[PDB]
This record gives sequence, C-alpha cells and structure tokens, in this order.
Amino acid sequence: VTIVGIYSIYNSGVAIRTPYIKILGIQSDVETSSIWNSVTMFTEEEEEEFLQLSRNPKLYEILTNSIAPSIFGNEDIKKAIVCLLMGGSKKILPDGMRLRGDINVLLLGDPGTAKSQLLKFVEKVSPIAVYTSGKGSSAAGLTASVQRDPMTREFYLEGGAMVLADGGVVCIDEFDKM
Amino acid sequence: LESLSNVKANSYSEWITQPNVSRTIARELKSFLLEYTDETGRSVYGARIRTLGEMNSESLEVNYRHLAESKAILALFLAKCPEEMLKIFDLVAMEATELHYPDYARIHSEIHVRISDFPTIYSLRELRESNLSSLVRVTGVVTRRTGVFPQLKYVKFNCLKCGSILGPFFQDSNEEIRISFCTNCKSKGPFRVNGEKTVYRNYQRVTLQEAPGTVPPGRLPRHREVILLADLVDVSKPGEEVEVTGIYKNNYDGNLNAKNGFPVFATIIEANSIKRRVFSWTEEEEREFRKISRDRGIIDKIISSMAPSIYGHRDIKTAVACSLFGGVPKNVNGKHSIRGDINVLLLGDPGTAKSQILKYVEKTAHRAVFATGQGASAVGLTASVRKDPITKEWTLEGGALVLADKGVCLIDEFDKMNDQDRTSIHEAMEQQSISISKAGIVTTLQARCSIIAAANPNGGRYNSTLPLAQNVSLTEPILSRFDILCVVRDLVDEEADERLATFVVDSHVRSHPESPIPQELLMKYIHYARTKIYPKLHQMDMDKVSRVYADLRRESISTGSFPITVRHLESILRIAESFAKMRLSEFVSSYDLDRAIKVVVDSFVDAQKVSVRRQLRRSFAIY
Amino acid sequence: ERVFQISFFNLPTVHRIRDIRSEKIGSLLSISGTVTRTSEVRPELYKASFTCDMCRAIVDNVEQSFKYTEPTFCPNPSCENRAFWTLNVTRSRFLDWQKVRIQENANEIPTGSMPRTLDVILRGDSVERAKPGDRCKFTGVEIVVPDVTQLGLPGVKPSSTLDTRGISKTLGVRDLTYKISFLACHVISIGSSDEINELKEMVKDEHIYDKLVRSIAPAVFGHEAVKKGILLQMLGGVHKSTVEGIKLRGDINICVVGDPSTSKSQFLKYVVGFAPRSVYTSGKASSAAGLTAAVVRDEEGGDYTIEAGALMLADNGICCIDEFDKMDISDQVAIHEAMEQQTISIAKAGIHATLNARTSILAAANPVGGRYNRKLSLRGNLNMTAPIMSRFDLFFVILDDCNEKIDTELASHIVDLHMKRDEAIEPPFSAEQLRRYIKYARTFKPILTKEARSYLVEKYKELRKDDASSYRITVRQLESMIRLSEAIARANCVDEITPSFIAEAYDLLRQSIIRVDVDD
Amino acid sequence: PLRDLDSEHVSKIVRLSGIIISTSVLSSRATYLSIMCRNCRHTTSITI
Ligand SMILES: Nc1ncnc2c1ncn2[C@@H]1O[C@H](COP(=O)(O)OP(=O)(O)OP(=O)(O)O)[C@@H](O)[C@H]1O
Ligand SMILES: Nc1ncnc2c1ncn2[C@@H]1O[C@H](COP(=O)(O)OP(=O)(O)O)[C@@H](O)[C@H]1O
Ligand SMILES: [Mg+2]
Ligand SMILES: [Mg+2]
Ligand SMILES: [Zn+2]
Ligand SMILES: [Zn+2]
Ligand SMILES: [Zn+2]
Repeated sequence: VTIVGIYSIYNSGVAIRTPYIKILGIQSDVETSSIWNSVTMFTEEEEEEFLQLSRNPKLYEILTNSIAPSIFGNEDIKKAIVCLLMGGSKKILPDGMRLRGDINVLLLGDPGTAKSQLLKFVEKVSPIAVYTSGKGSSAAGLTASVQRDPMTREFYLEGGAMVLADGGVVCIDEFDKM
Repeated sequence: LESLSNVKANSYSEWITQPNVSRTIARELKSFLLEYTDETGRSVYGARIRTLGEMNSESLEVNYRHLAESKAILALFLAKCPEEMLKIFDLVAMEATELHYPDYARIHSEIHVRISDFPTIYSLRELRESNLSSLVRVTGVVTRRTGVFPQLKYVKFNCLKCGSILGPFFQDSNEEIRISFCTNCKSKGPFRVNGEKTVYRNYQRVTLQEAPGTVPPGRLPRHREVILLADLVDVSKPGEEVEVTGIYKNNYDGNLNAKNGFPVFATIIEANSIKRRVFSWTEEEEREFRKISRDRGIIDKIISSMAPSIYGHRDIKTAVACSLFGGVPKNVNGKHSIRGDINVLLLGDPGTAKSQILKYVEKTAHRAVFATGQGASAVGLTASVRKDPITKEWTLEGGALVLADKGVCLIDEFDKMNDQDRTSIHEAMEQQSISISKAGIVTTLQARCSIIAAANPNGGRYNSTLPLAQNVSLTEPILSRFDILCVVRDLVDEEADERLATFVVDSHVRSHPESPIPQELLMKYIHYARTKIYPKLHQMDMDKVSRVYADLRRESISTGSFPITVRHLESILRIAESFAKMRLSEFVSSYDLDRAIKVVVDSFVDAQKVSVRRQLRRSFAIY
Repeated sequence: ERVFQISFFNLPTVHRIRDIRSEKIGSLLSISGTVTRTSEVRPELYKASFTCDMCRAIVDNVEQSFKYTEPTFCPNPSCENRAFWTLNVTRSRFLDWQKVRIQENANEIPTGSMPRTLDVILRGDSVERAKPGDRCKFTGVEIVVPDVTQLGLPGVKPSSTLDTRGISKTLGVRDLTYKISFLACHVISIGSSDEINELKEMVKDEHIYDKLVRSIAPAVFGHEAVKKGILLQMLGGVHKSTVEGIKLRGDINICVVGDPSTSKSQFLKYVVGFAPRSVYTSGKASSAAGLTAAVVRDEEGGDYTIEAGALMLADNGICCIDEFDKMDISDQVAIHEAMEQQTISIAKAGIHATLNARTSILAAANPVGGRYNRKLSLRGNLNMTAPIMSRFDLFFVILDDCNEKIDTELASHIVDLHMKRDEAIEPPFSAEQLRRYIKYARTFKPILTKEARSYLVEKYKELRKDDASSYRITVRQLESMIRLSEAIARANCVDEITPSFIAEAYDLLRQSIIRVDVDD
Repeated sequence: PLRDLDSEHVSKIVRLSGIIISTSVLSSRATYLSIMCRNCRHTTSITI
C-alpha cells in the first residue's frame, strides 16, 4: 500500500516519545484476488463488446491462438486448456448429490517439452489461480490447515492453496511427489 | 582576565561556570577559531566553516592536537570538564558561522562540535570510578541497535485555565523540565505539553562489545551502552568495529535508592563523535572503465582476476565470472517470462577450494547472501513470522532467497538440506517468487536471484563410471535448473602436486609473522556494467546457432546420453549476453557465441560416463 | 581524601565452604573455592552528600554501611528538619564494586551431596583479580545480608517492633531474615629462581625428546604414538594471518578410537589432571548450554552477565571429551563452529555476543558397532559428521593383539602397581619439571628454511603417490604436516625447522593410517 | 523510506510505502455524549 498521513507522537531515555501515523489516505496495489473480493457487475460497453466478440465465427480459433502464442505446437494442449478455463456446467439434484462441472487434466511427458510454461501462463491468465507443486510452497501448505489463534487461542483456517483458490484453478507441478 | 586561568579558585566545574571566566574562555576560543593557521598558511578552519555553510551541514569537527598545542590550558580543562565547554564552543561556532554566513539561523539553529585525535585510547574493561563525568575514547564492536526516537528540544506548554501557549523552554538532556507559573492567569494549575508546537531531535541507543581478538586469554569481553544524538543516528550498523569519543557518566536518574541491596550505580557513554575503525563511480572512473573496455582480450583479463587465492580451476573461475555478470531478462507482451540469472553448481571431492570460491564471491558482489544446509548462519532459507526479542513485535522475514532479490544467494553444503529447504529452493528456482500463508498473512515475495551452490558426491568420492545423476542425492527437477555444472575430481598427478604444494607452502611462509584488473576497480566495473548495459542480438547468427543445436541434438540421441533440450540453447544465449556485457558493448558478437557454445558443450560432456564421455569428445572436437 | 585499605593474609588455618557457622559472624577467616562467575565493575556509594529541604543547609560525607543511608538530623538549630532530604550526585565519592560467585572444591564435596556456592564481594583495587574457572584463596569478614526468600520456610522468624512503654498517649514492624555472605580483602590464586640452572642443564640434554615422551602418562603401558600426540598437543603451532584477512590455524586436534575394553580414557584423565587449563566432560552428561556459554540476565543489581561453559573454559588450552560418539547434532555443530572459527556466537534473550573459543580438542570415540570392523574404512567405522571428521588431524586407532610376552609384561606391571603403589613409577621427569619446560618452550615460534620447503614438497608428493586405505589424502594433510613439524621443532627448542623434524612428522603421520583387510 | 523518517517530519504530511502485516479489531469511540449529575440531576452534553 501507499499511505498519506501525519507523523505524530504520544507518551507511553529521559524525554522520549513514540512515533506513529495518523492515516489520511490509503492506496492499494491490488493483491490476492479471491472469491471474497470479486466484481459481479459489468459496464454496458464491455458487455456489448463481449457479445460482439461471441458472434465471431472464428472465435474458437482466435481463443486457441491466444493461449501462449510464444510456444510452438501443442494445438491440442491449448484447446484442452480453453476447455479447462471455460469449465463445464454443474447440476444440483433434488436428493442432494452434486454433479461437478470442472475439468481435470494431466500432462505426462519428457523433460523440456514446455509443460511448465503452460501452467505458468494459465496461472497468469485465470481470474483466480494458485501455482504450486507437490509438498506445497515455502511456508505455505498445499491443503487446508487448521491452527489456533496466537492471542485468542482458538481455531481458524491458517491457509492452504486448495481452499485459497476456491472458484479458480490450481496448477500442480511434480504431481508424482506428495 | 588574560591567560590567568591557571589560577584555581575551587573545583574545576565551579571555576568553569563563572560568568567572567566563561566570557574569557569564550573569547579565547573565538580567537582560536579565527586565528589558527598551520605552516602552509591556509585557513583550515576557515575552509571547514566555508564547506559547512556550502553543504548546509550541522556540525564542525575539531582537532585536539592543534587545540592542545595552541592552548594547553583550555585543552586540559576540556579533558576534565567538557560538558560546559561543549556549550561554550557551540556558541562560538554559531557566532563564527554568523560572521561568515548571513542568517544561518534561518535554516539551522545549532552547530555541533566534534572532537578528534584524543591522545589516550581505552578498552571497555579499563573504565573505573576515576573516569566519571570525563572525556574518554574507547573502541569496540556494535552488537545491537534501536530505532530512531524523537526527544524534546523546545517544549511549549498549554495552560488549562486560559488557553495560552507558554513560550519555548530549552530541554537540557539531563532531566525533564516542568513549569509552575502562568503569566496571563498568574496561576499554578495543571499544564500539558504541546505536541504540535514542539521541536524535537534524534535519539538512539547502541551497545558496544569489545573485539574478541583483544581479550586476553581466560576472560570474557565486557560491554557498555552508548547514546547518539542528532545526526549520529543510523551511522554505524551492527557488525562493525568503531571508535567513539564521549562523556562517561552515571545514570544519575537511576530508578530510586529505596531499592534493597548495596547502593551501586549503572553507567553509560554519551557519544560526541563516531568513526569507523564502495560501488559508486564518477566521470574520472567512467573514462578509465571505457578505456579498459576497448582493449582486446578483456574477457581473459577479467577471468584471471577471479579468486586470486586459488590455483587453477579456470573453468570454475570463468563460470563464476559469467554468473557474476549476468544476462538480460526478457518478457514478451508481459505474458512470457525469461530469466536472466545464471546458476552454477560446484560438485567436487573434499579439499578442492569450493568454500573459498563462495567466500570470494560473497566479498566481491554488491548484494550477496550466505546460507547453508548445515551449521550456524545469520539467516535460513524459509520465510516465517517471528517475534522481535527487543521490540517484542511480530515481523515478516523472508529467507536468503527473498533477501537477495537482484543479487546472488550462496549455499554451502548443498547436499545436506532438509525437506523445507529443498521446497523453498525449488520454488525460488522455478518461479522466482516465494509464497507464504502464516499468522493471518497471505502474500508473495520476489525471489529473482542468482544461485551458486557447492555439494559433495555420495560416499565423499566421485564415481566416474556412473552418470552424474547417480553421484549426488539431488533430484532431476532441481538439478535441471542449473546451466553450468562444474565437476571437480581429485585425480592424482605429479606436476599438479608440485604446483599446488609450492603455492600452499609459499602462502604459509609469507603469512608467518616476523595482468589482473585491481579488485577495488573491478567491483565498480561490475556494478556499472550491470547498471548500464543491455546487449541485443542480430538475426544473422540464427543459421549458425540452429545448425549447432541440430548437431548437438543428433549426436546426443545417437550416443544414448542424457537428452539435449532447448534449455541448452537458452543457456547459450544467456551466456553470450553475459560475455557481451563483459565488453561493455551494446551488441553480441560471434566470438561471444563461440565462447558460450564452448562453455555449455564442455559442461554437458564433462558430466557423462566414461564411455559416452570419450565418444562425445571426438564428435565435438571443433570447439 | 585518600581511601586506605588493609590486607591481612597468611592465616594459620583455612576453612571449607561447607563448615561456615553463624557463630563467626563479623570475624576474620580464610576460605577457598572455585570461581564460577564474575560481574562488571560498578561505582558504589561510599560517602554521600545531601541538601536539606526546609533550609538550604548542606551535609557532606555521610557513611552508608552496606545500605543506602540518609542523615538523621539537620546539623544546625536554625532548621528542625528530619527525614526530608535530597541526594547530590555531583560532589560525592564512589568506589569500585564487583560481585563474584564461587563453588566448592571437587574433592571437598561430601558423600551423596551437591556442591555449595557462596557470594563474594570485592572492592577497591582487589576488583578484576579473580577469573572464572580458577581456584582462589580468600581472606576477609563473614557478614550477613537480608534474605527476603526465607519466608515460607518452617520455624519462627524474628520480628522487630517498637516498644510502647513510657510514651504519653491520648506500625513499623520489620522482618529480620538474613543470609551469610563474604566481603573479602585479599585474594590469591593457587596452582624465576635458582631453577634457570636446572632448565639450562635439562635442555642441554641430547635425548631430551625420549624422556619427554616417556614421562607422559607413565601409568599406562605402551601406546607410544598416543603419547607423542598428547605431546605436540600441549605444544602447538603458530597462528598466522594473511594479507587478505585469511587466518591460518595453529591448533592440533586428536581422536582416540577404541572399544570399551581398551584404556583410552586414562589418557584423557592424565591430560585433565596435568594440563594447566583443561576441562573434562562426558558425551551424555553435557548439554548445549553446558558447552559454549549461557546468559544470566537476572543480575540482581543491574544489567546482564554471561556464564562460561566447557568450551569457554580451557581457552588456549585443551578440552577433553569422552564418549564423543554420543554428542547430538546441535552440540556437534557448536564444536564445529569452534573448530572452524575460534568464536562462539550466543544469541538468547534478545542479547547477542561473541566469545573466543581458541581450544584444542582431545576426543575418545567408540566404534559404531562396538568392535572396530577392520574390513571397513575409518569413515565406515565412525558415527561423526564429515565437517568435524575432516578437522581431526590425527586418528589413533588402538587394537588388541594376543602375545605371551606382552600379556605377561602387562600383568607384571599391573601387579607391581597394586603391590608397590607409588614406588613403581620411576619416570625420568616430574610433573613440575614438565610444566616448567612446556611453559618455557611454548614461546619460540619456529620458522621454515630454504632447504626445508623442497623436502616437504617431496614428502607430500611421496605420501600422495603412496596413497593412490583408511582415507584418501588431500592438502589438509599437508597443512597438518606443516603444523606437526613446527610443533616438533618447538618441542626440541629450536628456532628453525630442519628436514629431520619434517621426516619425524611425516613418519608419525604415515604410521597412524592403517590398512583395510580384504578376503582371498 | 520508512527508515528516513526523523525529527524534521514531526507534525507534517508524509507519503509512505510498505506492506501491511497486522490489522486489529474494531474499537468504539464517542462522538456525542449526554451526561447527568448523580447528585442534583443537572444534565448537559459534549461533542467530539
Ligand atoms: N586448489 C587449492 N588451492 C589452494 N588452496 C586449496 C586448494 N584446495 C584446497 N585448498 C585449501 O585446503 C583447505 C580445503 O578447505 P575448503 O573448505 O576450501 O575445501 P572444500 O573443497 O570446500 O571442502 P569441504 O567443504 O568438502 O571440506 C582450505 O585451506 C583451502 O584453502
Ligand atoms: N515447443 C517449444 N516452443 C517454444 N519454446 C519452447 C518449446 N519447448 C521448450 N521451449 C523453451 O523451454 C522453456 C520451458 O522449459 P520447461 O518449462 O522447463 O519445460 P518442462 O516444464 O517440460 O521441463 C521455455 O522458456 C521455452 O522458451
Ligand atoms: Mg517443468
Ligand atoms: Mg568447505
Ligand atoms: Zn493561564
Ligand atoms: Zn535544615
Ligand atoms: Zn451536580
């Protein structure tokens, strides 16, 4: 963030005071977009533009070409990624069962086939995305973790990429080690 | 009076503060400042105040040798009771500045006095009860440091009966000041300080500890507390030995004397001057940089200047230089990132001068950080939230990888890391960023740094009969993120033994008591080159590069070795960029491409088994 | 103005810390103990000065007598003040003050009981005279000071109240608990002359080296190489500094490997009983704070202080570590830090510090499996870690060989020792003589010669060529050979290393490497 | 920079950059108080 305020003091050496800031304004740089801070309103110009783009007879080809134009080949992989990002349709049944609508994809291959850059691009291009490996990240777990609050000494979700990315996509590298 | 001060009326403190003798010594100090001149006849103090005024400074340094020689009596009374003469000579310096410059008070209301060259040097263990409230000069190491705090200087008070704001009253840095009489009300009721109408200064506390080398055997180092005021704050960071001149005095305030036990007191030192017991450049240096760059054979000129204290290992040193200069990062449309930091790996047998190479790199880089997979180190590899022992607040700390953003991270004993360190290293190398989800904090930190690592083979000895992947405990995902693998084998040979042994024995005999670019210029050269050079490529080398890549691929597949993949082409381009940067040129030549090709091909061939290695030596003999 | 102090000493008798009684309160006696801790020297209020409040009268030179005291009445009838005073910290005097903690002697602790401790107070010019880890004899007065901690103990505790008989009419009760302390006036440590003639006579011997070797551990049969290591560990190399700031080590480290049925511990016991500044410790009866150092921040009068550990003690000496194979990882890292850089970094309770650890380490290690499998190498038979294992410049592996003459000679020696006791020792030199010789010889700093450099180079080439066993050869062995050669040159009291001493060092180093047996 | 704040800036306006590491719970402060005297029941008010 960027903060604008007043540098002041208060009384808590011989004539020492403790500084602090009186906030006048806050400016955020946009961090950690999640499902709790989404925008579900669209400007009319954006809506009309998107409807116009939809009617394009070659939309599928353009979308396929848009996914990482800096890699050579792998048209089928890119089409798979389009289908993944779009996602299926979920159904809730009268008896309670849930039919999921998301798509899972695995990539077997030899070293140096550009299958990590595809994951990185998917991470950079999806509205919600976490990129991690098996065994998680440095000081960040891979699944939900429950911890006690340091001061109140009570339970809360400490973290976990799997829940942090709810409503998005999770990119797992080295899936065979966990 | 006139130099009659040698007559003593009573104790020195009482004598010094009489108005008549105060005026006498003030006038004589003013004459000292205005008249003193060396043999050359130049106005040393005149120039000192002139530059003070030009730079808009706040303090004048003074030499104790000159003052002693001129005015021994004043020098002695200064050494005895400096508290009063600091004020007196502060006023003298104020009037001197007023004489030289008009309305200096407009900007600065005070000019401080710094003494220098005090004849006697003490250690923290020698101070006793005969040094109290006197002038001392000690030396030690800095062990802790507080933040900067504001201290009252010109207090203004609010009357609670009438809203008058009583005028400024000076704070002497001895005890808190109070008021009791309101002029408007003629009252004595409650008062409160005015926060918004008060002027403050800077306060900082530093703990000094003796240097361990100087402590005689069998004992332990002592320590003290130091006070730094105004522009002495944030001058000496922890971990440096310094010399401090100040006034040795008790905590006369203490806490209270009703405390049970023996009536003992604690003591501090109020610093008057501090001094220490670079990578910037200028036009003068820039012209020399450019002159040295224009010469032919500058790459080999640089390589010979790496780690002078080690014999041989030319491949190691060229790789170190390449990773120490670095390439250029790229990003196409902001959606395809290519890194620019070159990573190297040292895999050698015991006793091969690897840790020395890492120490040299640490001492020569602008931002180098040292970690290890085993042993004591000032920092780990993982990010965490920890309490601050002195401030007692939660803090967010990254590892050595986060700390060395846009630098180099050195890791010793790379083969002895645990699961957490391995995960952190893998994430930093794959993504150049480190995540964290701890104690209510979710964020990502940048980890764009260069890595130089050292390790040992399984069993402590290299098995040349097996591929490199089976000689180390590391795994392919981590091992494939390096682009310069260096393998050191302690093969037994006679001439090499003569050379190394003579080097070592000569080194030892020199250090018994009783071509290469200079290093200090090399540091600035590296900094400037990284700051100012971004070489590019010409599309006319595409044919050569593609043909070489095809040849490498075909031979590798034919010989059934580890696959050659596009990563090697990217490494070649990065190394060519670094080689071009070494020359300060804006373009990549064909010679740089040839050098990068040699480096990468040699690295790839040297890491195979004996049969495959010898087969590949014949094929790629062109380089 | 001058403060004068008297110093009694040479009392007829000495008392133990375990035999102090409240009958001798306020009398002069002498005690002995081992110093555990010392504090910094601080000013002590001696003769205070006060300013009266009701009147501006001034009172000077008010005595304190072990506590903060105030004047009891205004000195003038012009003012009737009492109990209202202010302290002037600008015209009073102070004295140096230090606190020291001592501990019982090892041989004085009775059966089945833990040692005692006693506080000792130092003043004036006696301060900064004791040193932690030393044995000192004190002399002074036995005094009493308040002890607030004695509440909660059983029994009746004296209380004081003001007598209210004889006071016209028309609450200050105090507790009297105390503890015994000691305020000392003379302190001396307890461990030239005509003997320069003896020193010159003995150095002028020709076979001095053989006697020097034989007089080490005279009660142990054989094992000459271990003796020649223990010697040359007492006498060390020279510490060198490079122009670029690289420091070269001068200490020699040794490890003795054997099974529990061998006599490796006797060497350590002899060294600790003989060497000037030596400490003995066990692998499992130690701790990380037991080694290295600790910080004791509850200094009752002011700021913190540091308490030395095992490695801190015996600085510039020798440290003995039995059961070395039971050290944990953290303590192993601490020992490695001491070996690499002669410093110990202590970071606890928000306090940082650095401490010298220039020490030589004498270690005794058991084989991993209990018996030394001669089919394996040295690395396969040990439990240490590579960093510490690469810093041990000598590995003495002692094994058992059955032979009639050896067995009968050993049995005769043991039976002689039991039957004859002190009589059947007859060593060439006595412990005092060895200590004097070593003290003299540790101050020579030998130097290399032009002829010696090439000979040493050729010896290193020979050793490398022959290596191509227990463990391979690197340059570390060359540095060890230089260190050993210069140590031997010091041992022979010469200012220049000669090729003969280089050959001696090379042979000693070579003989210590054993061969791995293979089948068929 | 956060390390460049010092005495000269006291009571002025500054612009700073950094990372948030801790937010607390919401507190309550008064902006308008109605008070009464427990002896004579005299009433008044205060505005903040
Ligand atoms: N080629 C060499 N030239 C000069 N000195 C050398 C050389 N090889 C080793 N040394 C010296 O020998 C000792 C070897 O220790 P060093 O820590 O440098 O080795 P290393 O290869 O890192 O081994 P390890 O960490 O596995 O013990 C050091 O004194 C080093 O200066
Ligand atoms: N088919 C390809 N087209 C373009 N670039 C490629 C291709 N294959 C590999 N690369 C290059 O290799 C790098 C990706 O390697 P990497 O992500 O490590 O592959 P993997 O994850 O399969 O090991 C990219 O920087 C890219 O420039
Ligand atoms: Mg990959
Ligand atoms: Mg090393
Ligand atoms: Zn008023
Ligand atoms: Zn009075
Ligand atoms: Zn009322």
